[PDB]
Amino acid sequence: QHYDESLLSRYYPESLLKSIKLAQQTIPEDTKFRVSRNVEFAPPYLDDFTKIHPFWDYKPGMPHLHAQEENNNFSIFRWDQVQQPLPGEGNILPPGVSLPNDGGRKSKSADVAAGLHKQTGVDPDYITRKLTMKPLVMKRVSNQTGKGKIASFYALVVVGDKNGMVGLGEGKSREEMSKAIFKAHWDAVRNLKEIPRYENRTIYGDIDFRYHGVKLHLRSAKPGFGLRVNHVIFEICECAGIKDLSGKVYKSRNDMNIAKGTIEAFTKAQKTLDEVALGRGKKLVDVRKVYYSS
Amino acid sequence: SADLYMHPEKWKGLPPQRILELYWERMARLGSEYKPNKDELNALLTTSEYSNVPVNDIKKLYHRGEQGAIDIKGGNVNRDNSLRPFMFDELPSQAQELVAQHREQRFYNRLAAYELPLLAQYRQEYKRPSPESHPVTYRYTSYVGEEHPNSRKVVLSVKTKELGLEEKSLHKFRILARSRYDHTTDIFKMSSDKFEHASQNARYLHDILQRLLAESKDLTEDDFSDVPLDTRHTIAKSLRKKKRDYEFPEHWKRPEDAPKKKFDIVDQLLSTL
Amino acid sequence: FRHLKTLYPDIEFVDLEEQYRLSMVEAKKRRGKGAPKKMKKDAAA
Amino acid sequence: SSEYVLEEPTPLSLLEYTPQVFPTKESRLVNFTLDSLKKSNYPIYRSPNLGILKVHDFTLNTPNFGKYTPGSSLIFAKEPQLQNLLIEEDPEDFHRQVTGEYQLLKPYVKKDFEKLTKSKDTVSKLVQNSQVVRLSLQSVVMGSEEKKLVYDVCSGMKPISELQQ
Amino acid sequence: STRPYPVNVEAVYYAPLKLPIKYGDLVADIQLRSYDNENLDFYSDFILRTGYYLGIPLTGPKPLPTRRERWTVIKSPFVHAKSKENFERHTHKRLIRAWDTNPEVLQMLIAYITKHSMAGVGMKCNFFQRSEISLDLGSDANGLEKSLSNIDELYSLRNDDKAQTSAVGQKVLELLDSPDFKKHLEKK
Amino acid sequence: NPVVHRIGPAGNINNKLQHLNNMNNWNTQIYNYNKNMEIMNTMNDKLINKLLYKMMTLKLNNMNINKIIMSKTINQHSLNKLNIKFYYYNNDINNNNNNNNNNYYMNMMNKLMNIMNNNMNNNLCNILSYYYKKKVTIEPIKLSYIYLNSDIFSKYISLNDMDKYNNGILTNYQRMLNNIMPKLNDHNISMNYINNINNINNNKYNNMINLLNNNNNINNNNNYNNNNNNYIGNINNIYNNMTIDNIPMDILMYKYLVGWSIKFKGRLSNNNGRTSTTNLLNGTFNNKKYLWSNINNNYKLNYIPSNHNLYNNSNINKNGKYNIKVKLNFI
RNA sequence: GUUACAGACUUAAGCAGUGGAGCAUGUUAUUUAAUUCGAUAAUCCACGACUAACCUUACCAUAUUUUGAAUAUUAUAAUAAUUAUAAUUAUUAUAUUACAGGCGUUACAUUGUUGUCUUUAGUUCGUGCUGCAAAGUUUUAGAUUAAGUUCAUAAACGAACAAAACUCCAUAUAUAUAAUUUUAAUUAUAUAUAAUUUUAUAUUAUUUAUUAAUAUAAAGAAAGGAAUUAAGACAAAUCAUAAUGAUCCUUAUAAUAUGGGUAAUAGACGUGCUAUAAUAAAAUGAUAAUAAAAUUAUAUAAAAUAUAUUUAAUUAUAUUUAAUUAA
Ligand SMILES: [Mg+2]
Ligand SMILES: [Mg+2]
Ligand SMILES: [Mg+2]
Ligand SMILES: [Mg+2]
Ligand SMILES: [Mg+2]
Ligand SMILES: [Mg+2]
Ligand SMILES: [Mg+2]
Ligand SMILES: [Mg+2]
Ligand SMILES: [Mg+2]
Ligand SMILES: [Mg+2]
Ligand SMILES: [Mg+2]
Ligand SMILES: [Mg+2]
Ligand SMILES: [Mg+2]
Ligand SMILES: [Mg+2]
Ligand SMILES: [Mg+2]
Ligand SMILES: [Mg+2]
Ligand SMILES: [Mg+2]
Ligand SMILES: [Mg+2]
Ligand SMILES: [Mg+2]
Ligand SMILES: [Mg+2]
Ligand SMILES: [Mg+2]
Ligand SMILES: [Mg+2]
Ligand SMILES: [Mg+2]
Ligand SMILES: [Mg+2]
Ligand SMILES: [Mg+2]
Ligand SMILES: [Mg+2]
Ligand SMILES: [Mg+2]
Ligand SMILES: [Mg+2]
Ligand SMILES: [Mg+2]
Repeated sequence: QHYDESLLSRYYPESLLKSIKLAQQTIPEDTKFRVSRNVEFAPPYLDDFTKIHPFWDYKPGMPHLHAQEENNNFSIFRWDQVQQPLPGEGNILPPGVSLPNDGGRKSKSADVAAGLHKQTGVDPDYITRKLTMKPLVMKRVSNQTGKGKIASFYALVVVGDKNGMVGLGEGKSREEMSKAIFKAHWDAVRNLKEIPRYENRTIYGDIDFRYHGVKLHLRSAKPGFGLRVNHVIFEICECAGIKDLSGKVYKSRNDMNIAKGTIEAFTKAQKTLDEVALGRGKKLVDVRKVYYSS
Repeated sequence: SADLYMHPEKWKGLPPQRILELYWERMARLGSEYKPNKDELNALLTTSEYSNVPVNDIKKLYHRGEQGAIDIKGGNVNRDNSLRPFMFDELPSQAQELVAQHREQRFYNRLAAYELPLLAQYRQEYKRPSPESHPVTYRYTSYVGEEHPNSRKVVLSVKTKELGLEEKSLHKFRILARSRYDHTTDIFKMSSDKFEHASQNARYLHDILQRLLAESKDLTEDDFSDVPLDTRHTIAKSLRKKKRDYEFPEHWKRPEDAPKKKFDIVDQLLSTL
Repeated sequence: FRHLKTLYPDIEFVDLEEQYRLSMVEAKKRRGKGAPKKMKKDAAA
Repeated sequence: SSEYVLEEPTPLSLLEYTPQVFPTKESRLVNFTLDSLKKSNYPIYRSPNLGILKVHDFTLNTPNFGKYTPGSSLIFAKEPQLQNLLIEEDPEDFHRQVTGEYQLLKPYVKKDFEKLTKSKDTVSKLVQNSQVVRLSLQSVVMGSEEKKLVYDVCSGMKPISELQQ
Repeated sequence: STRPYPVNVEAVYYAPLKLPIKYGDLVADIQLRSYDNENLDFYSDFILRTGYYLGIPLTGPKPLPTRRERWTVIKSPFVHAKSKENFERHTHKRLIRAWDTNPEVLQMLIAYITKHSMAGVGMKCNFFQRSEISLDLGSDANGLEKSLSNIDELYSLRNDDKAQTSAVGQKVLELLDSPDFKKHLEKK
Repeated sequence: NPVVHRIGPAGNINNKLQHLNNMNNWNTQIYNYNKNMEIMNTMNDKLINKLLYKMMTLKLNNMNINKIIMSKTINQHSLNKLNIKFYYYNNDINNNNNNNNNNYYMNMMNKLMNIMNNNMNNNLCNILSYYYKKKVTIEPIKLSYIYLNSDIFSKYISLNDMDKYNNGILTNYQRMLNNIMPKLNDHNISMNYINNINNINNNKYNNMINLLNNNNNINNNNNYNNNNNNYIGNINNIYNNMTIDNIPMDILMYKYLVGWSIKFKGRLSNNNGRTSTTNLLNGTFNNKKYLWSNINNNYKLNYIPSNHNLYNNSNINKNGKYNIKVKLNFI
């Protein structure tokens, strides 16, 4: 040790040289230097202390303890921004997390689509673009415990492309009903099916299927008839792509049971012409289509 | 200059940022006593391009103040920004406290590194007063940053045998001190705090010591040779401490049983490097 | 708080406690349960 | 990172931090000067007064400050500027602090008691009383004049009426 | 080549160095007390460093016994005397002793440390001075003159850019050096 | 890490970046031999805190009332001076001052903080000097969020959001509180912290071995002074690649808010006349880096886990008194 | 006024007690001008209250004050300070709108805090699955644990508040500090390590060592206490710590002084103290057998003296303050 002015005058500020010289002329060279592990005084990193680091040293002008700037020499006047912001990259985002962004205007459909693609193989673009959301049954459901009545939000929604697929999903949440709709949207996209339609317009023939206590009587319709059916079925049809229908609900008229029954009826109660012809060994002809043919 | 903010006439030509800082300083130090001046506007108007604010806006902000900012904005900030989600750009309070701890630690390390060595210019050799010439010891007490009433106390302590007194005078001194002298260690002892300053107490103690010395050296009337020295107070004092005055018997020692250093060939051969 | 005006006339402050007090007395005045008028010593003898 | 501008620590600056009670008599002179400065309300522990602020230069070092009995609200006195400020520097405080002078009261001899009473035994009893009061009052913290007044009243010279009763 | 780190900045990373005691006559006894230990120890370490660079032998922080005060109080506001709670307070104390040092050097040390104090720590200083059996107390005029000369020499400035001053220091020096001090002692 | 096989017997939590100094557990940090002086200083501290609370609220006009929320003042008494420290939040952030028109006028808050220290003779520090007989300084520290301090968070929700829970907690308001912070993986953060500390220790240990094994191959036995001296080598190699730009930030503790709870207890809801309590518990309330690594938790005031910062503030509504209790955990 | 299973000084055993006597203290009841108020099953009753002569004190008697304890509004005048006889400011006094003040009522309007269930082991959430659904699952067949503790199977896989752990007193060891006259180093207090012990053998029942309890062995200094008492319930306690909502008083339900009461006593009651004698009481025991933890700037008070009291000692006052504001 005991460096000369070479490699020392050009590396340390000039004003700090006299102190270094006095330290060299005071501390005997070849003096043993204990390390104290009862008290911590030096930083855990090497530092010469020649430069006042922002965010790791007191800001000049800040009225702090150990502020040597008299009382009328404080040089901070605008208390509007955060003095001494973070150093380096300027943020402490931990690994594996993303900086929050617009969430109020970010559609929940995008969140559902991303999550489903994460777990299942479905693509997000189709869910976001070609699927329609419309709730069916929103209501507060209450269970009582030792604590007391516990209220839960039960939401049932349908999702379809107006081109053949429709799904039904129910979700419960105690935090809020928006969450219940989120779970229902999640489930319904998970539970999508394919509905056979006659000329992409109406069902094949008439259906008289029974769901638990709900008697679904549905009959086909003329072109341009419109959905002259119960509102639950009307919503299911409009989301599923059915445009002309007519029917009546008998016995129980519970909305949720109606929705489940009509989805099932579309799925399995009806049969396509091609399947009947193949299993029959016969030929079924649409007179309307062949009358207007070439 | 320290008073540069007070004089806005000489602000002309200064950089816009320095102009703004000066203007802020002037209206921050003055407070309610701040008064607008034309030169300050002319200096401020030169900074329109620096902060991209139209001149007329600067005039209205100078005059109307926060009301000016409100009426140029066209509407108050109607949004509950308080509950904004974290951007991970600031530290919690307790983390900042930890940072401030390190800031103080770095401040003290820097002080020790660079300011402290400059204290080596005030080293002075200890000019030791001769013990024989200076036997009496005065103890002064100080409380830094407080006004404790004990700061006035002064204690005088000296050995009687080093007073320089003859046998008869020493005996008279010892028997006149009464409880203030302990024969076990031969230390005279005396404190005073009646007076409200240390200087007065020290003078009082010195005068009492002179008075006692003068009387002790005056053997014309009575030398108090017959009356023995009383030691009952010391007996009482010593009876309130534990006496560990027992030593290991000399004849129980067996030095032959101590271990002898063994032969270390490596250590023997390492002496020659 | 009373001395802040003497030192710093520029900045206006609000004493939430005093404002709550005056709000409460006014509400009682409006409700009709105001403080009765205290009678002066000169009354009677 | 701004360069560190070292400022040499010098004894003159480090003054105002000297221990209040130090054996050397140079420290006695310095501490006396500081005591005189602070008793005169010279600006220490706070920013000094210059002419920049005209109607907002306040000081709270009026004699009533801290005390209760002279019931009044906070006096906001008009502080003097840094100049035209007076320093007391009382010589009695100097001897009291820089030197170690102490009055130690004044003993009463039988001449004084005999001026009043005629019975020798009563004179002897009064002498003893004056001695006892003299030796038992020098350690009590009060002013010299009040201590003398109590000393005379208790000894017998001045009647009780001298005190406020 | 590589960055050099001189001893002043090397010493910061190692335990403070203590100068040896040569004669053995005590000159001060500074006791630091705090209700915690971290600040006390850090400040102590600083005191040792300041003393060493100033040429003052210091022994080091001696762990004097801590004092535990204890109070007890019923937890409930009104009436549950059965439930009680214990509160305690600890006074951590250290002792540093200075030997074989001139009075003015010790004054320099104490001044510096009090200037750069820390939160929570309190300091009480015991000063020992050896003196004659009999001292001349009437010697004032010559004594005052020599004392004023010593004050002027001690607080004498040489450089200008460095050695930051204090307004109070200037005021005290000007008062002491003012000729009107002479008539203060001329009251006789 | 629990293993620490290739380091050696050591360990020092005393770093000022990994533990909160116990002096900070107290609002007044003073020791005085004159206990009467200590008591009066404590009383003055409490009084001035209340005065600053009075000072904070400001109004520009009838329709502008600005409440500046501040935390408990940290009074730091040293032998020569006193410092008053507090964090504050200004709701009137004015679009984060994005527009530059702010440079030409001081809002009420700037003037308030300026008279705290900067005003020449009329600043508060002068008056507080009269009360304390020493130099006094005040530290205003700005906080850009309200959930970074339990004091500011409780005070804000107790003094500025009456309309949001007076008649029950609104759905949007309750949702915003539950989404103040992203749900972070406490386990990953704790393990990352442990690995970083282990890496620092290994790097330093390797520096020792490399330095001592070579030491430029000059210093040898009988020259190292193996009896008492421990000077191993140049300070440069002791902390090679261990500098201010990598070490301190990754050893700093109490960075992230993982759990937070708010409790609205009182007469808020205008029910038949009873009281209701609404609790919003989000996250976790235990520090995972204290039971796996070798650092040990310290209990503030012998009853508060260090990782917990909690506070409650009261107020008065038309029905009576209510209390908002906020407790935060900072891993 | 339902069944089964375990714990806990619940019980059994042991030691000491209460209930019996006298006294101290709280309560009831009663008396009284007042015997102020509250607590009053476990969860009140030497409780709020860590000391009721005056104060305190909230009660009774008799006298006495009326914008009072602040904050604001408007006039009149006086004093002090600072600038060059004037100007400004701060305070004081006299008024009035204006209230202030309340231990008055409501713990069944409240904040905060607390007692009991309670060192008890429970209380919930995300995704998945089951039932049309409310819901359920996880939170369990069977065992183990102090414990939703840990396993085994199981639509479940995880997580949060509790459990445990970190924490503090204490323990063993290492390093450092202390010029071993602040001594005691047999200590003090800073950092760290250690154990929620490990290993081996055998005898057991078992899911077969891919194991539990029984003992042994040997390696260890290694064995305790404190804090923390979840969710809900008791409309449990508190408006007499303090604070607010509503209602009530404003020459009185607010404020001051002199006395008294809170200390009364038929009965009853819960806590304790002291005794009813010889495995137990009394005197004496000066190289003064042997402690720990606490206190002394609103002080602690030694030694010596006179006294009762005899030579002295012990015991209690008085005389006088030695030393110390404390390893
Ligand atoms: Mg319906
Ligand atoms: Mg002793
Ligand atoms: Mg039994
Ligand atoms: Mg009986
Ligand atoms: Mg009995
Ligand atoms: Mg009796
Ligand atoms: Mg009673
Ligand atoms: Mg009651
Ligand atoms: Mg009375
Ligand atoms: Mg009222
Ligand atoms: Mg009353
Ligand atoms: Mg209740
Ligand atoms: Mg309550
Ligand atoms: Mg289903
Ligand atoms: Mg269960
Ligand atoms: Mg010893
Ligand atoms: Mg636990
Ligand atoms: Mg509970
Ligand atoms: Mg239960
Ligand atoms: Mg009740
Ligand atoms: Mg009551
Ligand atoms: Mg009250
Ligand atoms: Mg009355
Ligand atoms: Mg009573
Ligand atoms: Mg009891
Ligand atoms: Mg007996
Ligand atoms: Mg002891
Ligand atoms: Mg002890
Ligand atoms: Mg005695």
